[PDB]
Amino acid sequence: MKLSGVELRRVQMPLVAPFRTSFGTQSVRELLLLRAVTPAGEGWGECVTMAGPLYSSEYNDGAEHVLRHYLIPALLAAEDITAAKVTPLLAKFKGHRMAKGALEMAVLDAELRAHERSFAAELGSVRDSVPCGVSVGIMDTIPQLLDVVGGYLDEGYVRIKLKIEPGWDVEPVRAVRERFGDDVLLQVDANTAYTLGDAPQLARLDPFGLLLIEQPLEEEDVLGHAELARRIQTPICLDESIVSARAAADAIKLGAVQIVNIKPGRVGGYLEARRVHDVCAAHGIPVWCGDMIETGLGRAANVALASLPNFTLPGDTSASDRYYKTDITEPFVLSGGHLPVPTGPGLGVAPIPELLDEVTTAKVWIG
Amino acid sequence: MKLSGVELRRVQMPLVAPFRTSFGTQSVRELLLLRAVTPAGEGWGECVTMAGPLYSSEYNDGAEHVLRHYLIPALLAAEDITAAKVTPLLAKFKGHRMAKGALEMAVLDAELRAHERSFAAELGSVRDSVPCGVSVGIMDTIPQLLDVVGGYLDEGYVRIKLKIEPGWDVEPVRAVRERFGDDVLLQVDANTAYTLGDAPQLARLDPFGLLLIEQPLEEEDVLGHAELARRIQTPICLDESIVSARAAADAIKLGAVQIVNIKPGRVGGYLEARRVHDVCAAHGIPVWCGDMIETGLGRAANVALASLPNFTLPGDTSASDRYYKTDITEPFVLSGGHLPVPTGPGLGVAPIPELLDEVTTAKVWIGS
Amino acid sequence: MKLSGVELRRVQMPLVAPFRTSFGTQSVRELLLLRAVTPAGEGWGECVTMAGPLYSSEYNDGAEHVLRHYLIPALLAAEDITAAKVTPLLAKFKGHRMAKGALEMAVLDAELRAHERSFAAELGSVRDSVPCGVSVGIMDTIPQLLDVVGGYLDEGYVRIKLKIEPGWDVEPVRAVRERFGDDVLLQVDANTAYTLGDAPQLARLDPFGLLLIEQPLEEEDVLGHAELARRIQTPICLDESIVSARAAADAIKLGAVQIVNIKPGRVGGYLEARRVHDVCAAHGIPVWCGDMIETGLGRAANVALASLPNFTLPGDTSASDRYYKTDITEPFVLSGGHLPVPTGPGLGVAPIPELLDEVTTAKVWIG
Amino acid sequence: MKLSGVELRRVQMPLVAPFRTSFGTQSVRELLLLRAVTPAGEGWGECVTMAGPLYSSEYNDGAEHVLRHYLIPALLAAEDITAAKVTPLLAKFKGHRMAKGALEMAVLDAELRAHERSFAAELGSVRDSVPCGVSVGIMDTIPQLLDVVGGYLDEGYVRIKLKIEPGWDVEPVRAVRERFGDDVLLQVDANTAYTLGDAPQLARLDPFGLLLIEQPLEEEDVLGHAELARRIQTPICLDESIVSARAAADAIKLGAVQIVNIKPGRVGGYLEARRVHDVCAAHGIPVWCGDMIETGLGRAANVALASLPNFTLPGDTSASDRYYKTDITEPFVLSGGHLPVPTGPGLGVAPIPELLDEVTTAKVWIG
Ligand SMILES: CC(=O)N[C@@H](Cc1ccccc1)C(=O)O
Ligand SMILES: CC(=O)N[C@@H](Cc1ccccc1)C(=O)O
Ligand SMILES: CC(=O)N[C@@H](Cc1ccccc1)C(=O)O
Ligand SMILES: CC(=O)N[C@@H](Cc1ccccc1)C(=O)O
Ligand SMILES: [Mg+2]
Ligand SMILES: [Mg+2]
Ligand SMILES: [Mg+2]
Ligand SMILES: [Mg+2]
Repeated sequence: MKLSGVELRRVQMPLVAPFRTSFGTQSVRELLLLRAVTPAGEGWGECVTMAGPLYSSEYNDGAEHVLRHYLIPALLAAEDITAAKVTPLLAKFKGHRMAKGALEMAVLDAELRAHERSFAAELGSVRDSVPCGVSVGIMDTIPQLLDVVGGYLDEGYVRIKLKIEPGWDVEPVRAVRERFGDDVLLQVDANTAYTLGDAPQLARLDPFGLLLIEQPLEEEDVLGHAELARRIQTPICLDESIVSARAAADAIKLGAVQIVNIKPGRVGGYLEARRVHDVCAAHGIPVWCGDMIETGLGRAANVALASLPNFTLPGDTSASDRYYKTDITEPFVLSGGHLPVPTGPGLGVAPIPELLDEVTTAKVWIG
Repeated sequence: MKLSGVELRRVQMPLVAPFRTSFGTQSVRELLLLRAVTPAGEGWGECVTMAGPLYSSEYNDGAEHVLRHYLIPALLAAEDITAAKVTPLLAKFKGHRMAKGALEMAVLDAELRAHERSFAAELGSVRDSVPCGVSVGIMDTIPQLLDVVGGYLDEGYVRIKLKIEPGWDVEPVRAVRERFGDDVLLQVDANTAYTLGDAPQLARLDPFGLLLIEQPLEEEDVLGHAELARRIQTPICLDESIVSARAAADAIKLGAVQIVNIKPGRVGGYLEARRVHDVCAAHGIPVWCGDMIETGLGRAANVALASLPNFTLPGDTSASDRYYKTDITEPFVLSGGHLPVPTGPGLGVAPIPELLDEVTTAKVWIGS
Repeated sequence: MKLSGVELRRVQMPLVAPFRTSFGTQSVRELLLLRAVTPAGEGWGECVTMAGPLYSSEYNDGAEHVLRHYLIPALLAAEDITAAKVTPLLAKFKGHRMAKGALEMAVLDAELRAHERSFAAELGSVRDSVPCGVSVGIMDTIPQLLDVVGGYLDEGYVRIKLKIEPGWDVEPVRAVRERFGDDVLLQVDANTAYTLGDAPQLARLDPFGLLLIEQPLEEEDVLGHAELARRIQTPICLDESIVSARAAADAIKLGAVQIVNIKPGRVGGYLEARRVHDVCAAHGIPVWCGDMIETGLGRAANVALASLPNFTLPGDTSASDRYYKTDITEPFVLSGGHLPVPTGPGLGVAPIPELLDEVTTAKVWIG
Repeated sequence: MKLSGVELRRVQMPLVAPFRTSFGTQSVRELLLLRAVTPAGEGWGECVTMAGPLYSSEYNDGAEHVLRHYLIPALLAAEDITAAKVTPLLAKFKGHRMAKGALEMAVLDAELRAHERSFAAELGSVRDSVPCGVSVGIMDTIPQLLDVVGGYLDEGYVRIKLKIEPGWDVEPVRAVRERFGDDVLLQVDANTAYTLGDAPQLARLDPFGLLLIEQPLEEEDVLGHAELARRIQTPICLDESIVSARAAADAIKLGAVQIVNIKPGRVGGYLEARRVHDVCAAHGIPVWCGDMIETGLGRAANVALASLPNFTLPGDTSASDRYYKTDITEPFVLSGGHLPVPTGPGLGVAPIPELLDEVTTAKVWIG
């Protein structure tokens, strides 16, 4: 394809309830969307950056700037483009994985629409729907946490993940176990909030049968996680540290991880995400699909990815209404604890123009 | 896509010159081809078995049988099929990777034709052509070997691989180095002909600067290779042992391998092959494309596979005329030491009906 | 000490000769300078970013944005600032190490000036001058390389470093050895241009007695370097991979590095740089001081840093005129192959206001 | 700074209550103090030796002799002097770390006073007060132990350390746990009193949830401690073995230690101590500040050191009145379980001349 241009938009979508993590509290989701335009048709991408660099070094204004001044111009200057060629065309730019992933996603959506092929088919889907868990934030009190968890369990979510941080770990876990029992699939996520010195506190999670503890230590501390896995019984899962398939392989060989959370944007796109999946499967490491509170666009791509064979644990791809009263696409609706994999060409969904215009704060054409 | 049926044919194609390996001499290539038929269109697969179980346990009649009685029926019984779903549909059947790979190849060719998409685009090609080496058989004498190698070097092949076995290793290598010099890319391939007890003989290859030695020990002896790598300077490459992406990861972690030969049929198909490629790349292990003397059909798929980013050494996908006077497809022709990656839908090539009929020995229809 | 504000300036300084590396060619140095203002006085910092993200993910506009919107406001909101506290005050922001380092540098310069204390004394200097090498770019031809190298050797530089890349490695090295002999201190630097599959080409450097090969593989590939070190005789040095003292310790323990290049901006500042020095010294790993074509400001801080006890190989801190016809501070002048360690308070140099104004392209006050 | 001379004094300070360890009972603290005199002003150091070589090979008369005949003359012969240059000026003398450390401390106090800079600022303090534990000696009976511990807990000490030895380990620990409960921070210290053959006895401490067991085996037996860590659940802490940052790195790599007690005199001074802190932090090893029953002078320097970022467990820097009815400086007073980090120049404290004269037993001038 020849890329004619890309429209970049900033969108703001209010959340149904505030979402608190060890790095802070979010009440509105601000994001960047991309519309890649080729002579044949268009494709949509979604950046998973947030407003500030609190989860990783990338953030919305930074992703916008790098897309406008470096990444989109490199793609416009090439003759033929394909999604696979996006990686070597952008390889001279270090990092900026989320931005590159978004751009790749838009290119891939346009390419696959031209071949009348779904994301699911391109990625190697083996099932038509996927079981979905839910990620539950840090709360002000224990009774408020139990109400929220009970609510998600009644809606049919198959697994519960709790955000944890120092001063909110063992108690919320103990309380969820006391109230809802030992058969609920339960896990925790620290988003880098601990150090190796906290190993005795994290070992106090041992009796509760957690599936995993996700990213207890900082992003760059892979050996620290391997040392941590020698001191605790709960399996380690990595999120932030898994920036590439090579990073996954390294972490696996060092003993730092037993389960991997795959987030396509974090690894530089859906094509790298499939490679992470395949590296993990080859080492016997189960994977599950992460969530960055995406719109229906990212959600649809994630649901497709999550239908791959080594996604053997429930992902964080919850229904649209877990986060948004009104999505910009046709919404994802939970049915028997599952979401259906989209069947149309490309992502299988597209923004509803009037809904997208209501939440658009800015736009620019790069061409 | 519903599979309506598959035609299986047996083909016999005379080779331009006999091809001798440590497991014997071949003057005719006998193979199984598969034509998958769907309501929308057809796709071709090619099985890389030989007549008897000399390279691996699988062989032509065996592959034919398992395809007819187990693998094709399991696909005919499914409602919608995709090339990815072939693996879980056939997982209850142990082994038979080359047979499964052929079937997957045919399904993939048909699927991708329906989307007007090339094998290269599906697999993640980043280049439009690939540099090609050649594999050179065991000869009766040294002067005959040097003639053949000189000939391939004049045709523009960028790398030479020599078949070796006890009684034909160090001397042919020394002679090729003496006659053509130290700048030729050179490697050797034993096809499992040594044991760990031969480590001193294989260490005598050390001074010749070989890129690699391919599969010195038996298929199942991964630890033996890692022990061998501690006793010799030439990098170990595995072929027969690499049956899967998991096998590649295991061998890598054990220190048994530094470069991997990928053959899609040997690993159960092009989709597993891409996974092998990706596993290897994630560990810093270069890969190159192996060759099983395929027709233009397999050759086309191989050339597309060889255009992926971690194929950083020249493969064995030589021109059609290295093996066959006349191929059953449009032939691959060497140009500046390279072959072009096919651009059409699916494989980008298809059999020429009159040429295919001339070499068909037997045919059978399975399904409706 | 409270921070009153920070002035940020963009500067453009023409190079005396273009400088080519595996990631491209530079003829003008564009940089960000910081003037921190406190009630105790002013201090100067220098960011080592370039215009685009080619050496690392950080670049001038991105560093500027993050300093203005996140980092400088976090320091302005603090009740007490001391250079040591800058790190925990900015720890909530992920990455942006060069930006953080620049800000820390300016804070430190102001703080040390108030105490009439030099950078050298603060960092733990044990000597009054340091031996200096020179970094030599990729050239169009071999005879041009040998002319440049001969010229640096006549000026009295004690060590030669050659930029290398595929197609310019073994030949330039062989030629320098053939022309100038085996007693010249010689090393190479790839800036991440090779892969592990290139181990045979890099092993062809073995006979030439190189001090080291610097950063042959990509930034995130630590295990790859440890494998590389088992296949080649030339000691491995890391630059880009060494992002922190913790990264250094990890790389050392994994066998990935024998010598460490310390660049203070790359690790998030002079205080982390001293920690990298001390971690390396504790493991018996020599260090040397890297260079990012800094003005006299950065150069002065680097020369002080390079006077620490475990800096036992010559650094890349060349004389000012190796890069700039006219520096913005008093220039560093080579004498007997050495540069003198500055003796005044803080950095021991400051910009000459008229020279700085001539090269300033933009200025903003953040208060 | 040229050193004009040093006054060395011997001091004897009665303890409020005798303090029994596995190596014997102390009722009076005998120590060496140093007053370094430069043309600008003076600085105080404190040697942590005891009267005889029971804790380590160094003792008061030996430290005094080496200071007088080797160490102080080497510094007086040097034209240019800084605290950082003390190490290479004394490096030709093997060992005598506590003596070297005391001399470095005095030099540093004078240097920093001339720059109007606190120990805290020089070392890299990130907080203004530190939480303080207490070390409790071996008693004749269990009820006497429980009385003493209950008394320290009522005063607000945040952690209890028990001295242990064969015949006084499991029982005192069990009793403290039965009386005061599982939430008290509790650890033990053997001062080298066990052998690897006592692993079964030390494993009987496993059920009591101790933070650590400090130096169970002899000083030089690093591999023995790593073996011991495989046989017991209580984390191993080293004191006597950690004689340098390099020693710490070695012990960490061998698996011999999980937490490190830092004592500045033991490692050859406050500047080495900061290196130990930084080496440990880079390996994920928490540190805590040890106590050698110093006067207010050492105590002030320790409190500053204990305010560094990786001091994440409570130290043994108890209030002055834990040991001494009357200190020679302004006393450290516990407030809410914390001591305040001094804010003046240098140590931030100096001896009260009349109090110092009351406890001085001998004085000499070296000049
Ligand atoms: C669903 C969820 O927990 N997402 C992120 C955290 C996150 C929080 C806020 C905004 C985006 C992502 C995680 O898995 O770490
Ligand atoms: C081209 C070549 O040497 N191919 C096989 C040998 C072979 C020939 C024919 C049939 C099967 C295998 C190998 O690499 O082992
Ligand atoms: C002096 C030198 O070689 N500097 C950098 C490269 C560099 C060039 C230009 C600007 C910044 C960095 C290095 O050591 O990687
Ligand atoms: C406070 C304490 O227990 N100090 C020493 C013991 C000691 C007692 C008397 C004099 C010096 C050291 C230790 O931690 O080993
Ligand atoms: Mg997470
Ligand atoms: Mg082979
Ligand atoms: Mg460099
Ligand atoms: Mg002790």
